[PDB]
Amino acid sequence: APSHLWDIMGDRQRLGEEHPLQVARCTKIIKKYVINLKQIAKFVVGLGERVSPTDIEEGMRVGVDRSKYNIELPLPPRIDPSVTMMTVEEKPDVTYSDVGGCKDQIEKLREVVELPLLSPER
Amino acid sequence: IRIFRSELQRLSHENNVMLEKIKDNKEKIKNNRQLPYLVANVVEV
Repeated sequence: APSHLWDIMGDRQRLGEEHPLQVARCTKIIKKYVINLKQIAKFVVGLGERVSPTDIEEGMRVGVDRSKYNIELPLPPRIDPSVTMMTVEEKPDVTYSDVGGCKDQIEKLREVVELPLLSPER
Repeated sequence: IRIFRSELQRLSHENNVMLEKIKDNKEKIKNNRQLPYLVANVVEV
């Protein structure tokens, strides 16, 4: 059912010659951008159509077109590691009141961690 | 006397006519230059 609504855009978001982009990283910036590919190949191009001159930064992954290389959209850096994506947890089951006792070792951790996050102006 | 001074004035006029042809050739060079240069390592001169 949800696939039928996305097939209408299939005449644009699919058959277009833009989307087949080659991802790479710009090694050198001259304000001419030296960009190194994943195949151990480099080239030099300029800005794109919607590309802003201040968006491209030194040492950032920048996707380019597959046929005629041109900067199209920037991408966040450090795309290689897949390991740290699973290190972030969500909603731990242990709550704040699960630690037994009134011991002051609890008060020391909340003031050095929870306090500056909740009340940074204190 | 007038012959020596006439050849020097017409010399700059002939260079100005050829100057427009060189400027047209420079535009052809700029047109022949495309953004990707790739990269090549020069191992010998």
